[PDB]
Amino acid sequence: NITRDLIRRQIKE
Amino acid sequence: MSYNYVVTAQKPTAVNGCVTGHFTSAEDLNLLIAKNTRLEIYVVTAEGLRPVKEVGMYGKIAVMELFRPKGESKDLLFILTAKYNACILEYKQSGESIDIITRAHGNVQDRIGRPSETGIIGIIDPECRMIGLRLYDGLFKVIPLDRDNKELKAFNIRLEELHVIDVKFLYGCQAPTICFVYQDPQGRHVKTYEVSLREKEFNKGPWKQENVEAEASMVIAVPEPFGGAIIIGQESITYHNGDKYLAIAPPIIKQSTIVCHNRVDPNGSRYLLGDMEGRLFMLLLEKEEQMDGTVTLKDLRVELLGETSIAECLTYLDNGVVFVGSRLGDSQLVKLNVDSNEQGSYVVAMETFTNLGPIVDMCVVDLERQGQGQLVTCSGAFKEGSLRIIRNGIGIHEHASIDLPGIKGLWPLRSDPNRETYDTLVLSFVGQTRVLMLNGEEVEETELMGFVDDQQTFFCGNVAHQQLIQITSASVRLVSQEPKALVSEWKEPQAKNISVASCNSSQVVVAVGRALYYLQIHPQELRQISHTEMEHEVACLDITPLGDSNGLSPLCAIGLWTDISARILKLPSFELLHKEMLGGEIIPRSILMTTFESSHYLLCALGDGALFYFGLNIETGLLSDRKKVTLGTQPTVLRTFRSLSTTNVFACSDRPTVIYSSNHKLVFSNVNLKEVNYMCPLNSDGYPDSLALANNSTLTIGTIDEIQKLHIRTVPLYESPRKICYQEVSQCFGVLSSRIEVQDTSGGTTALRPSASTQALSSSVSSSKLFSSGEEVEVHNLLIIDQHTFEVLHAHQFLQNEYALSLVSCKLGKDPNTYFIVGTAMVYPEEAEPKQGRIVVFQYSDGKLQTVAEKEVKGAVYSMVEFNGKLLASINSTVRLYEWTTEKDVRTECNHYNNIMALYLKTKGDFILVGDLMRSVLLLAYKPMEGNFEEIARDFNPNWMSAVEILDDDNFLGAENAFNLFVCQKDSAATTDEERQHLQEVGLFHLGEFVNVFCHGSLVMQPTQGSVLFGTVNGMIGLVTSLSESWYNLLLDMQNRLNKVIKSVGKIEHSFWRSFHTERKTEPATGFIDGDLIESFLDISRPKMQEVVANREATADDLIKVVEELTRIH
Repeated sequence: NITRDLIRRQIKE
Repeated sequence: MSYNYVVTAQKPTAVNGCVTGHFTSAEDLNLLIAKNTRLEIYVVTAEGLRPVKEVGMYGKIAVMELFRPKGESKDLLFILTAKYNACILEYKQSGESIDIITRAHGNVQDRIGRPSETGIIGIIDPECRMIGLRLYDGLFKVIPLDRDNKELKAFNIRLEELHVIDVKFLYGCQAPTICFVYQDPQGRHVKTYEVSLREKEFNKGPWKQENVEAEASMVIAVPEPFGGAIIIGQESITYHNGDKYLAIAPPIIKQSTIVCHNRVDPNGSRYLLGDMEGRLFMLLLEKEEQMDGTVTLKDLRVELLGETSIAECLTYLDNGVVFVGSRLGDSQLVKLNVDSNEQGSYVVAMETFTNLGPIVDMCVVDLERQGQGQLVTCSGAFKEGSLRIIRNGIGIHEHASIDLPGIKGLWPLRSDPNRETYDTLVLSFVGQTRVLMLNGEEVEETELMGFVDDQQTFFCGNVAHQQLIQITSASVRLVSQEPKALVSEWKEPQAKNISVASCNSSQVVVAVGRALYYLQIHPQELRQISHTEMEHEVACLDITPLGDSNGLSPLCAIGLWTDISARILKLPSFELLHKEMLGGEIIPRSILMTTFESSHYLLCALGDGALFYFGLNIETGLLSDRKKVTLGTQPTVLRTFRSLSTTNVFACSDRPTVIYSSNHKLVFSNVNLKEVNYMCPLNSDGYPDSLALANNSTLTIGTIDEIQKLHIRTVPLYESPRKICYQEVSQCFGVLSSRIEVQDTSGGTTALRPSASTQALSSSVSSSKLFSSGEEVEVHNLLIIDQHTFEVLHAHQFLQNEYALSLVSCKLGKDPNTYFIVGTAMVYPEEAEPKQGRIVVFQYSDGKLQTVAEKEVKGAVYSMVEFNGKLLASINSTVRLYEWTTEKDVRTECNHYNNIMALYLKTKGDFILVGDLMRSVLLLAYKPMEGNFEEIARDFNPNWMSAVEILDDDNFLGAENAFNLFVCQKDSAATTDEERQHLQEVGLFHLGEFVNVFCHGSLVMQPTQGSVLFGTVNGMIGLVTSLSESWYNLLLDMQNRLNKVIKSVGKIEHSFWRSFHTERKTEPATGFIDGDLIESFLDISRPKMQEVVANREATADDLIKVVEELTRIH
């Protein structure tokens, strides 16, 4: 879910 | 023609890597800590970490290993950069100087290859025969270690397995052997190959490909004694070696994934394991001895040891100490004990190091409402979530305010020979002296025995033997504690004044002109000793019995006046030693001798505000370092103050400054104060641990803050903050927050710990009915945070599965209320993308939080600024403009549709907007026509944005996917329909950080244009400013000169580093300047600094002054 991915991206790797 | 300047305000503070070993000496334990572009070298000590060396590299450290081949006296360091810069390093201590030298280097990227699964991995064989890289799928690069290979030439071998999870080199292997976990169809597998470099092929591994679990991720290669490999999955740990196979599946570890490990004991009896949770485990391998048979492995078990910060990096040190490298949270030094404490923890924190963590969002606020911004970040994630309040400078808290437009000096005064508290402050004045008895906290000017009120006191120290001195225009008076009158009183053998005063608590060393006497406050009388005459007029004097001297003082120093000099001397003799000839036509206003830990210091202030700095020698004392600052523009008075264990140097100027201490160095931070003229320690029974400080007109007293250039105050949220707003009218912050929860057996969701949203002072949930239709889940909240106390006043929890992703604090329409609007979205894991979300408009009242309005949307609201009394939002890919009915409701006015995914917006005062996800940036206008959007122009490049800003009418800043920055502008161009419809990348630059937030603001004040602050995933806070073409040009040039002069660490090329780069293109940087590099200039020797020039005009230290002027933007 791309929203979750972005949320993950902000916290990186 | 774009011209920007970027500087670091705060170095990255997150910890990406940490490694232990003997890098400094064969007998030294070091901890090397890798930030991003910062390597930190320490020596482990009884206290913990002795800082030794902090260098920066021209790249993001992806691999960091210590190794020692043969003949090598100590460990060398291998570092691979993310732009595939490989280098090898050696710690060189030129007796008293330190250098990290590059023994070898070269770039190991390959045109061929797609960067793999689990990213760069760099390993090194036990025998040190080679280095093994995994940069790409299908390839395996080998760099053969040889005495030569100074350029690190390497070969690739074909790797049958296209999807490798983790790899290590095995121990006790004849041939270099690798062990790896890889993924195919039908599961994961462990497999081996010998590595023969003499053929450039692989070869068969010692053991057959066994299987491993679906989620196996870490490979540990057990050391020589045991040999073999540990494989760590979810809920399961296993051991492989030949036909040997051991497996435990301890319930305890199912809860969370193991993320990191560390060998504790060299034999590998014992390892540390790190959790997604912050849980720490001990992995224990039960050995087994059988005569005439080395050893074996009977069993292995996991023990819960406790809880740390979420750990990226773990490293056992000395005895029970563990360094905890953290990326999501504060890093820490932690202790293991044989006995648990109370609820049951063998782990006890010793030290915490502040990680501004992932700055997820941030905002500027002058909370103190002065004219400086503090900055306020959403930081960390899960249990480590926090707000960090960040404030430049060192402040003091003001207790009294006595108007005295004169004070020309002032010294402490204990009126009682017992208490270390003082009740008087006798103070030099405009050719006078006033005394000041205090009634504790009250103020009173009275007489005092043997202390002239008609004359101008030039000193007032604390002279032993029950006496109080008052050296005046004339001469050193004397007063007792017992007699308390006119005990003695010196006078110049000619009726000539004292020009320059001195005294510690035992000596007196005045000057008459060129003259240099010496007097003593001996029991109840001042006795004379020496006299010497100097080339020129004495400017200033310093004496304090430094360390190995009780009251009586060793060697001396002085500044004089036509030959503006400072020189080294002795005591009764005045025998001149070494000296220095400072430049210009301005005399030394102040000289100082000090101490902190392990050096005796000499500094010298001049009347231009500048200061030269040097170190002396209690034993010898001669010359030291020679550098030149700019503190005040006014003359600077130096003094020393009471604080912690290491008391420090306070510099009085129009720019008050503290000089503290770095490693064994000394800090240079501003003091947040108008102007300080003179300044001294104090302690009254009514003002303890207080400092006194008079300016143009006013006494003041108070404590001090921290020390650094930046002060940080953390608000532990215990959950993950997401967005943050300041509603001034309401004197509070709104913060979107997210907590994790687990599936109940009721089926509901519980919670794993108290968070800021559960310990909320009051609270509320969404009622709203717009919708109808172990396991982990997020619960989202708007939190209301008091701006003074940082308490969670209120918590509003959103719906089941409603993420709140955007926040604004604004007034809308004719409506006079400031609302808190929150854009949300219904997230379900199966779905690719949410189709449902809402906008919610709230008011926070006297202490209330009313749901004022809601608004169904058919997407996920990604961002929203306040346009012009309207709410411009943005949903999944549509961009809208909402109007606020007087009937108090949000109704559509228009929308732009041409977006892959609108993630960010900003608004340039006017009706201009900007933004997108995979397709860089658009520019839009609002047309008070039919009230519509006109898409003005776009940038036609494949930038996966992360953050967007408008620097100005024509300049747009962009940050993306690949740690690059770029600027677009509209193309002023004929054929104004296509060339007009396009905007050009007029600036490019590799930052090396992932940017989450831009915002206009600054951390400073009460050459450059604008100030845009940015907040990065690593804790790095930077700054983007704008330039004149000429300033740009000056700096560009000087950027290039500077690179010839400066040795870059692994011999990485600066411009290779700064190169705009993606795995689809690489261009050099344009229209950008790292002040980081410019600023680098000041750390250079004046020789290497001269070279920087050979050529409107050209100069040798004009630039030294340009560069200073810049450092002060942040």
